[PDB]
Amino acid sequence: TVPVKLKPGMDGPKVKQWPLTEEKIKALVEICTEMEKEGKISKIGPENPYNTPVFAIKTKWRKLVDFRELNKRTQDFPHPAGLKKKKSVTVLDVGDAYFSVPLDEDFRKYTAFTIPSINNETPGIRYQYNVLPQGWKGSPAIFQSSMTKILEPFRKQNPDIVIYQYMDDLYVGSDLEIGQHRTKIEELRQHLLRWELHPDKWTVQPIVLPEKDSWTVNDIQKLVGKLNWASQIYPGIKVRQLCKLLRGTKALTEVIPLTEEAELELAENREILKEPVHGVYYDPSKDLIAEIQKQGQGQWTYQIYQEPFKNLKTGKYARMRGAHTNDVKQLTEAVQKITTESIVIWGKTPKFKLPIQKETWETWWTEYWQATWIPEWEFVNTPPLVKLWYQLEKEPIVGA
Amino acid sequence: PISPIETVPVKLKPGMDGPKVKQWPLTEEKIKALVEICTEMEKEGKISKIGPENPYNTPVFAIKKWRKLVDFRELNKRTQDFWEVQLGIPHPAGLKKKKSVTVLDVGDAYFSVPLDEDFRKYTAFTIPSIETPGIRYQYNVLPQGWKGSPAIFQSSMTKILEPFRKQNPDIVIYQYMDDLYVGSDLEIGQHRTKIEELRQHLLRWGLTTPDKKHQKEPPFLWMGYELHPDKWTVQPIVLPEKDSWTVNDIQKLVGKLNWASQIYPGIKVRQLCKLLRGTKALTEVIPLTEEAELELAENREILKEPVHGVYYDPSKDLIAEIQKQGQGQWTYQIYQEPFKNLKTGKYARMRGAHTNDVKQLTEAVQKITTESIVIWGKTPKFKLPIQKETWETWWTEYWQATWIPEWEFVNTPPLVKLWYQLEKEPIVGAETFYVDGAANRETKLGKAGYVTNRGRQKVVTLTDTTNQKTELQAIYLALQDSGLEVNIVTDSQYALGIIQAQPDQSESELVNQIIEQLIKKEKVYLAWVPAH
Ligand SMILES: Cc1cc(S(N)(O)O)ccc1NC(=O)COc1ccc(Cl)cc1C(=O)c1cc(F)cc(C(F)(F)F)c1
Repeated sequence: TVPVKLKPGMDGPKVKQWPLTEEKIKALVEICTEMEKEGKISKIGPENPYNTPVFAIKTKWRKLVDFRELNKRTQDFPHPAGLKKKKSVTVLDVGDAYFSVPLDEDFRKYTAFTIPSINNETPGIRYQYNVLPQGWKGSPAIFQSSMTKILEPFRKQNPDIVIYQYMDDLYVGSDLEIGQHRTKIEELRQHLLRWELHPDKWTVQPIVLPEKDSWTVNDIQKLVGKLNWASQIYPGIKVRQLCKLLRGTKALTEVIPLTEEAELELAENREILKEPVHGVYYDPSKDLIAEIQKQGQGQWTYQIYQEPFKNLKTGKYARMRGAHTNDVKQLTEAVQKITTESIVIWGKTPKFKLPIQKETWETWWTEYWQATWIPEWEFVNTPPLVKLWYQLEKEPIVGA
Repeated sequence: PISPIETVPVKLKPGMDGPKVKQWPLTEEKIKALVEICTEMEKEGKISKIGPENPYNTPVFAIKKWRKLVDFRELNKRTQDFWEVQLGIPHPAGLKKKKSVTVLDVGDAYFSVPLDEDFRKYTAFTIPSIETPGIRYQYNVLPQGWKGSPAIFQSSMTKILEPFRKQNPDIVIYQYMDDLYVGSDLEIGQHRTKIEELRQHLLRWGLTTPDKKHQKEPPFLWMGYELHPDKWTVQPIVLPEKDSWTVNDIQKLVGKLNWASQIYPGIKVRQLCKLLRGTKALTEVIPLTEEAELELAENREILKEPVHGVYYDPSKDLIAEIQKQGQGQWTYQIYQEPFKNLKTGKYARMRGAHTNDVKQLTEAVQKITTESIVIWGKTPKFKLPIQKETWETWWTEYWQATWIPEWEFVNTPPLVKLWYQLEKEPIVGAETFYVDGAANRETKLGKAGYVTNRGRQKVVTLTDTTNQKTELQAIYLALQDSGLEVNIVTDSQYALGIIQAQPDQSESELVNQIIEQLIKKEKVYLAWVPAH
């Protein structure tokens, strides 16, 4: 085993365990008992004061440990810009790879975790890891020389295919037809078993301003309000001639004929919005930020950026079948889709700004989480205009 | 007797050293008593007579024959942290009903666990003299009052209970402090047999379990509750009768009364709380008002009600019903079969900056959901006083992600509804008020007003006002002066928020006035436009 330490001055994580359902508690007890037998984890005493949240996801349960805090405190240790171009990418879970590998004896205590007991009738069951844990920053790192070796053949065999590893995941990207792609995948799984994304389609959609036979005072008002705000992204947008038609105290419903100047102003504005603002580039030294807005009725808008109004990417996400009555389901789903793209594109997860109340999210998100990784998030209050603005984003002619 | 169990490796906080606290001098009367108690503990193997080698020391005292007291406050300051000794305490509503339950006191008197030999030196203490050298000692077992004892004690009991547990799956043992609660659905004679097998098992590990004189029996005192075999009740709540009440008395009383509103229905403390206004001292005597006397009087009567509940039956449904007792106040009861409550509750009125009733309803649902998972590891099926159409209409449009687990409608007034719903589009044939307000934020002098498309107009002069208040006041005036349908244009940023959230309660008296107005209109369209 290789010595791993915490960042200088960093002490271990002491994150409290959230309550779990009897269903999940039973599941973990069974998983962990089997793991103990195989020597992957061991029970610990009260002298180990550390702790990391744990839970179960998904038709059998999988154990998922929330190592975000530990990953942050773990000492530090490349991205293939080609992955994003590939026609199709398949994601694979290679976390089991780590169990074989032992974890430095001195670092184990920091992996301490607790299985809670219903109604606090009994003390929780404490364990720590003996081997590389799935979900820890250091695992993919330590098991790297081992991962290249097993990948070299498949890689060198197929120099056309790019393979990128993130945490417990493996993103395999190529250009073959859908069938020839899935075939190459198993050839790899088999190769591994012995030890559906499409980036070229993710097009950045433009903002489209409304067009009307006749405009009303209100029509212009709402329009001018949005353009004004948008003036923060595009400085060339003007609302002068539009605001002039808004002179007076007309009925919100009165029709206003447009002057030729307002017509041109509206045309120059449409042209400016024809393309993403110039000069936006990704900066590795900076954090990625993903903001989401609830547009309503299953629709969601998001923007990925590092500097306000300098989007690296924006988009829409429509709720998936069987998620109608569940806002929390739709949001976690969206968060996972956006995080995934982020990894595919930059090889790192973005920090999220979620339009949800802390208590609401922390109570139910694990119920629909399906990734091995967990991003960072903060809870926010959506500004009305930001929502009204991205709601204007362009959509397919008929669909896709 | 000490237990033949492995020691837990203990350490002192980062770099800190053992305590060196001067021994508080005692009287010959107290020294003799200590010398005795300590010779008794020395023979039992609990403490060791030690030399001057030890540079550490903890003060020993004498309280009450006499009882010895070692002040480890300092050792505890220098002792490493441990895993929070099971912090959340059990609620009677989560206890599964069992045919028999027996309590086993594994307290320190009956339970002695060895101390990490490496650490024993930091526990050193000294029995004073009548000037001359005093008698030095150190603990060989977990000291009563030391930081790690509760945790190490609990961890040890767990190791020891592992075998028994695997062998008797029909039996359940709950751990809480010095007590073990053992229950089962076995025949009473078989249950008693297993208890005895367990006692004999603890005896084997150095745990002299109880005396027939120290055995606890039903009902059980569980933090304000009385646990009977088939149900639970609550220990009587006593409201002292006096002719002289001080601030402190009233506060204490309010305290005890707020707890009672959880279990008892109808408890009120408004008039008792009024008595606290402008109080200058805790000892200050506040004469009870007429209403306070009546309230207190009616509460004394509500507490004479036999409020009882039942135990958990995992083979039955878990149901939670909610009522709105008043604006921001929510009451609830969780049961499995009608009228037999496992638990009841009330959530103090939340004074948000601005929100609505449907939102407050989800927050109640979420708090109950969290409580349930802790207590029962399951979430209840909800019975909420809100229609499925009202929920659909609200949640689907709201700017914030929100949700309610599986629920159904129960028509039990008052019902939660949307007090108003801003129009989606401008209203045709309705006056259009262009409102605006401004004020010098320094002089706090401002004016508010509007100009409608129909020629109507107004401006009000306001002193001691903010810009926000004038803008909102502008809106308010437009709401007052308009008909039942009105379009209102404003460049107020806070108004933009109202269009988004459409609150029905807030912190501002002004916003509140506006809401009352919004509610009263048959149709209202709010349009925001940038200023200038
Ligand atoms: C109170 C009682 C008496 C009898 S008996 N032996 O007929 O007198 C049988 C069942 C019960 N109780 C039940 O059915 C449900 O309760 C229980 C169900 C199972 C177990 Cl193991 C204990 C209890 C308790 O009554 C109890 C009492 C306490 F003070 C503290 C605690 C604990 F710390 F764990 F929270 C539990």
